[PDB]
Amino acid sequence: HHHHTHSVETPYGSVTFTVYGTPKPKRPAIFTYHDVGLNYKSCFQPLFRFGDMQEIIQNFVRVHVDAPGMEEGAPVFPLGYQYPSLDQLADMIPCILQYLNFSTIIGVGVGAGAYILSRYALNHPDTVEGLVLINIDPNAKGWMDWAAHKLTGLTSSIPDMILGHLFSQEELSGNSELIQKYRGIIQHAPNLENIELYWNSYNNRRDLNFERGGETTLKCPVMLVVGDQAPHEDAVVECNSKLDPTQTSFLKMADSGGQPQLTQPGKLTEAFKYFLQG
Ligand SMILES: [Mg+2]
Ligand SMILES: [Mg+2]
Repeated sequence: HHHHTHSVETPYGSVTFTVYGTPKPKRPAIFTYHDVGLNYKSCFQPLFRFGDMQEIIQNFVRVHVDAPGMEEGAPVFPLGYQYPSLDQLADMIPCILQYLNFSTIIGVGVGAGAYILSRYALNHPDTVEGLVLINIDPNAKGWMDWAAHKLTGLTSSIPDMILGHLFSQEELSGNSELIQKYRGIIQHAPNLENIELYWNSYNNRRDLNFERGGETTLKCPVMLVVGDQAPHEDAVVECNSKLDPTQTSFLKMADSGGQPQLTQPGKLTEAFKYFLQG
């Protein structure tokens, strides 16, 4: 698993990205963006290093983004630091791609990462050959979503609420080895204060429109993924109703829970194969 790690300076701060494999003339880069509370390794290593996935992605160059302050070893931003909005995080992507001189990507995002890459694709559609969107929720919180959030926050800590964004309450109750591991990752994150600022940016996101005036806005192939009964199911189901069905696939996974790329890498690998196959 040899790689090389870079960053770029942008008007909204520095962002880190890690490159595996080598670029090739025909082919897009697989470009990933992780969810709140994770980084590229805790979000994507279990999938990307799954043996059957290694086979599928070996000949692609992979560019794995760590959002600002989420990279391994990140300093904790001083309290008061104004963290980029999700839109601003999407606006850093052209800098990364310009630095690498990679003109085309297949974006793979989870949660907030899926929003960010969707925003990027709307901004620069001629650079995106497809998107894999896990747990995408493109809607801003309304008054009532804020009400629910704030009420929950009376009895839940920030880390509790981030774990509830990532996993179903049923999973969190069941103390599987995975959940125990990820509880520790989030609760005890040395950069938890940074993670919280990314959480806030996610919660404050504006509407991202996959349709306008009843017409779909995204023009690339999209593979939607969510767990059945998982926190973001209704949002992903709604996205599926707004995208062009001739260019869209939707895996609602029966037994995946909130982070399907962590629990069902075998099933997701076969999905990835058919998404990338020529
Ligand atoms: Mg353009
Ligand atoms: Mg709308």
